[PDB]
Amino acid sequence: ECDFTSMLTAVPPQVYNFSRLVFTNCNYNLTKLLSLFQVTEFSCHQVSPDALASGCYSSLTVDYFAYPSYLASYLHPGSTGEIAQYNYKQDFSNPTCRILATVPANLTIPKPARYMWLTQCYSYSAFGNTPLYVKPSQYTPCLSLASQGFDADSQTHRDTVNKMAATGRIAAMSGNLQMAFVISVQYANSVCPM
Amino acid sequence: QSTTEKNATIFLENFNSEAEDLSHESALASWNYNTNITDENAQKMNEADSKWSAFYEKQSKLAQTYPLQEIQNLTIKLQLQVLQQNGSSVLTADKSKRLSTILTTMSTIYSTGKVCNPNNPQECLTLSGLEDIMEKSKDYNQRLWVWEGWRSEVGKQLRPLYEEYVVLKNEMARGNNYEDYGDYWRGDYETEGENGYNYSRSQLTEDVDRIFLEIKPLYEHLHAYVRAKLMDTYPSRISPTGCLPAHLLGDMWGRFWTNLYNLTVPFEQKPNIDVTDAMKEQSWDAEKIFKEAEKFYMSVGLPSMTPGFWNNSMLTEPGDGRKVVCHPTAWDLGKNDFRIKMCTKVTMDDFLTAHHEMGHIQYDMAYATQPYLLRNGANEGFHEAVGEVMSLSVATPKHLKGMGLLPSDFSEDNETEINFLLKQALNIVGTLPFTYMLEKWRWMVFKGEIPKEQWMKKWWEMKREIVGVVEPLPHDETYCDPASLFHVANDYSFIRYFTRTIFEFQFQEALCQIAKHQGPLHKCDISNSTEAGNKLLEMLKLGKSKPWTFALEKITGTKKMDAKPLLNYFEPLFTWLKEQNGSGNYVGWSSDWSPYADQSIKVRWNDNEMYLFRSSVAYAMREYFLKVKNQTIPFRAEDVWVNDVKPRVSFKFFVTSPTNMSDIIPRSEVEDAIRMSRSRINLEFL
Ligand SMILES: *[C@@H]1O[C@H](CO)[C@@H](O[C@@H]2O[C@H](CO)[C@@H](O)[C@H](O)[C@H]2NC(C)=O)[C@H](O)[C@H]1NC(C)=O
Ligand SMILES: *[C@@H]1O[C@H](CO)[C@@H](O[C@@H]2O[C@H](CO)[C@@H](O)[C@H](O)[C@H]2NC(C)=O)[C@H](O)[C@H]1NC(C)=O
Ligand SMILES: *[C@@H]1O[C@H](CO)[C@@H](O[C@@H]2O[C@H](CO)[C@@H](O)[C@H](O)[C@H]2NC(C)=O)[C@H](O)[C@H]1NC(C)=O
Ligand SMILES: *[C@@H]1O[C@H](CO)[C@@H](O[C@@H]2O[C@H](CO)[C@@H](O)[C@H](O)[C@H]2NC(C)=O)[C@H](O)[C@H]1NC(C)=O
Ligand SMILES: *[C@@H]1O[C@H](CO)[C@@H](O)[C@H](O)[C@H]1NC(C)=O
Ligand SMILES: *[C@@H]1O[C@H](CO)[C@@H](O)[C@H](O)[C@H]1NC(C)=O
Ligand SMILES: *[C@@H]1O[C@H](CO)[C@@H](O)[C@H](O)[C@H]1NC(C)=O
Ligand SMILES: *[C@@H]1O[C@H](CO)[C@@H](O)[C@H](O)[C@H]1NC(C)=O
Ligand SMILES: *[C@@H]1O[C@H](CO)[C@@H](O)[C@H](O)[C@H]1NC(C)=O
Ligand SMILES: *[C@@H]1O[C@H](CO)[C@@H](O)[C@H](O)[C@H]1NC(C)=O
Ligand SMILES: *[C@@H]1O[C@H](CO)[C@@H](O)[C@H](O)[C@H]1NC(C)=O
Repeated sequence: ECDFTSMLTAVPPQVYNFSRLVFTNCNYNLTKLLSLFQVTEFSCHQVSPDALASGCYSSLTVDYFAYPSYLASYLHPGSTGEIAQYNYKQDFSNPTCRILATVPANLTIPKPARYMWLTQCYSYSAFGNTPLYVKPSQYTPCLSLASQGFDADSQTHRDTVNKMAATGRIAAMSGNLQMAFVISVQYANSVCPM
Repeated sequence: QSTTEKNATIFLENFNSEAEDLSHESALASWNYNTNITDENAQKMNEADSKWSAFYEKQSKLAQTYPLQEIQNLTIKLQLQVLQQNGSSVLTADKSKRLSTILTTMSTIYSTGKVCNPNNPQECLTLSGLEDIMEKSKDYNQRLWVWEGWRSEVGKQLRPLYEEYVVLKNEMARGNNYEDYGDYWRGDYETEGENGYNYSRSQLTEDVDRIFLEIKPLYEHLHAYVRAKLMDTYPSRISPTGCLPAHLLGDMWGRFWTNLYNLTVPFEQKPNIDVTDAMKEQSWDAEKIFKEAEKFYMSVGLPSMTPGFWNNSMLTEPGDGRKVVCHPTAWDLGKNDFRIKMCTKVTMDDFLTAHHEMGHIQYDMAYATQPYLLRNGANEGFHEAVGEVMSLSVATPKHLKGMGLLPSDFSEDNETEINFLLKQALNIVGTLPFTYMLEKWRWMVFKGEIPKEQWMKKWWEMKREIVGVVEPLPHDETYCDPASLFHVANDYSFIRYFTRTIFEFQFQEALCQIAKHQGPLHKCDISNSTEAGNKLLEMLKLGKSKPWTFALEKITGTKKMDAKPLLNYFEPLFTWLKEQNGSGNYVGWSSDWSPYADQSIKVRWNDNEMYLFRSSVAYAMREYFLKVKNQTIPFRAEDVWVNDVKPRVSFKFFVTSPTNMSDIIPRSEVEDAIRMSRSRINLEFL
């Protein structure tokens, strides 16, 4: 009886501010959760697409955010790009699946203005910059700075007290909304399918 | 942590924060104009440059309040040195304004220079069309009127402008506590250090002098093999023991010898590796060329490109109607923004250019965590050297075979390797004596070791003895032959091309040892070696925050410039050249022969006596060809060339034909014509 409504009735967050659903003591239907969208990727890791819904788990976690599909390659945690460096590092300590989807024009998910993500996050001094890297399954230390948003490319917000800075990039919200889901389960008869 | 240092630290932390924003705006405006050339875009660029210049000048005046002797931190001290440079503000308002007018006149004269044919006045040529002649023609007379034409029109205008340039630049350099403007340029290599890491400005002249004498035995054997080949193309125009005529070297200045390859190829039957047809048979676009370069850098352990690299670069020539000038460049806009501007065709030359440009991007991404002012190469030669090293490895048949661009059964024969190494030396070894002599000349002009009454006298003495090149016609002090080159008329330092070559082969040899290569260096490929790319990356991260001798030791394990790595790379060719020249070819040159020396007449008193003497000779020729040859030839005082002038009145001269400067009138006929008019001319003739 796991609920996915809070995932569908509000505007989705950006990649650096991902939302998290942890389901305990409920029964799920992953087929019903996805048939609503247009899955265009399902790369998994120490699990498989057919075994993802089959199993019974100690706990289940879902992270989700708005994400352009043309940045699909950078969402792998083993990348040296900005998405894994500053926005979202996926934890390979547990079986995880990565789902990229498209929101059909029938689904009434509110859209955001644009896609946003960080290209830099560092502490500054007269001796140079020190990059601040996001930890697996955690949040960037530049979240407080990034919360305000970015309206242009290469726009910087500085925190003059702690001496931190963050730089963002944007992409136009063209056509239907696109999102990304990262599902990680743990091992145990609490969480089961029907 | 003195109050001064504490105060200077707060000052440098506010400047770095504000310079990141303004630099990005200025560079974004400059990119929008260069990829889309319009008048509207040309004003947005100038508005942003004005904002940067206002900010930087105000910050340089604030920086002058922190004395350097009170700063114990080297990172703080290096940033303040950059900001405290005064430049041309040490001159008065009139003198500063005059120096900017001279610099604009000299670059305008160069770029609008136009020469044309003494035998066909209606067809005249600019530099683009004159360089096509010098790079293709095998006609002696055509190459000579193009060579002498460029010097005679362009070079004779810049001589008065260059004499004022030298005086003004020495006043500026002395106002910044240098001996002269050459001492000022040599400060690009000066560093301070504690344990042998210091390097003075006088050390650079000594090191450059010592390396040149080590590469000269190899340059002499290449000079001897090229001279004997040029003697078949131009029979009776070249002495087997003397210098090479300056107008026959394959370009306008003799900087590179690469266009002499068709004349000197060791084995013409065997062709050279070219994979352009393999890229077209597999339908490569320009995107796939840059996707292969990214795979190369990732194979040695270097990062990938940012997402914005692919969306923001200009990798092909646009077809939307935008006007651009195609010249490959890598751009570091700041704020994690890297772009390449390139017009890419599916050829092998563009495949190698892509690897070179992506090497510059990899260096910039490495020192992006340095303070803004230290974000540079260690010296002016490290940046280009890094790009060249990467291109050496990817041009190897071993690398191309692994890419599928060469047949799986491809075998390499030693005659194709000699063809490959000769073509490399026509570029790399041919230009080293050229670069050294020009810097040696400029440095002596700024010192005053050469007075301005002997500028062209010393220029051709040095050409004959350092380069082994002789002028086809004698040039007096109304010429300025150095200034006919782009870098001299545009006020660019030139010794970076010497150092880059030396560092590139030092870097290459270190990395092939780490990659565990067996065999000759020229066959080495560092691809798939993460231990070699990690050793390169520790030097690249430093930027300009350390002495360049310390960054050199990081990768090569030595603190000094060294030419033995260059001589190891060209060792298979040096062995083959000694068998070729060993009756073979004389090795070395004599500074006595010239294309005009055997027809001169020695005459054993100011400049108005010359103009009268040349007209007396010109009249005597014109009458002799009418009363004996029954010809009307309009000889002028411009057809009489005075050379080899001594303080005591003793000079030589010869006559050329009024339309054909290649045709020197024989010494026998000139003597007879003087005897006929000996009465009117009057003077011992030897
Ligand atoms: C090439 O440059 C022209 C000239 O600036 C650009 O045209 C202008 O575009 C801006 C949009 O930022 C408009 O506000 C102006 O009215 C346009 N002016 C003209 C004369 O066209 C053009 O957009 C640029 N092209 C590209 C592909 O960037
Ligand atoms: C950056 O370049 C990519 C090319 O990889 C663009 O991706 C295309 O986006 C459109 C619309 O979203 C799709 O129809 C194409 O299929 C995408 N191409 C590929 C190869 O996937 C992307 O739109 C560009 N981004 C910007 C802001 O210009
Ligand atoms: C670097 O190593 C990779 C493998 O780690 C090489 O890739 C293989 O190359 C062979 C031929 O050399 C091909 O038959 C394989 O299909 C390639 N495999 C993959 C996964 O690409 C690569 O060739 C090496 N590069 C160089 C320059 O030697
Ligand atoms: C390529 O290698 C062959 C060896 O097979 C060389 O041929 C020898 O050349 C030397 C020249 O000193 C002769 O003394 C030998 O008699 C040759 N041997 C044979 C079997 O031909 C050839 O010279 C090499 N080519 C180059 C350009 O170095
Ligand atoms: C899971 O949801 C799908 C979606 O409609 C549905 O067809 C299926 O019957 C559900 N599974 C079970 C066991 O009810
Ligand atoms: C993260 O997103 C949620 C909405 O999903 C929003 O309420 C919250 O303020 C965001 N936090 C930020 C922007 O720091
Ligand atoms: C440092 O700055 C403060 C504030 O402007 C000033 O009072 C102080 O004298 C400065 N110290 C030095 C040594 O410049
Ligand atoms: C210079 O400052 C840096 C950064 O605080 C420090 O690591 C280094 O020890 C300092 N060096 C000296 C000589 O004070
Ligand atoms: C720059 O010029 C000013 C003005 O006289 C002078 O005080 C200062 O010492 C100069 N800077 C250097 C580094 O010599
Ligand atoms: C470094 O300084 C020492 C002593 O001042 C000097 O002997 C040495 O020649 C210098 N090194 C260079 C490369 O100039
Ligand atoms: C050399 O020969 C090739 C092939 O004939 C030709 O394309 C090229 O233009 C020649 N180069 C020169 C400088 O003559």
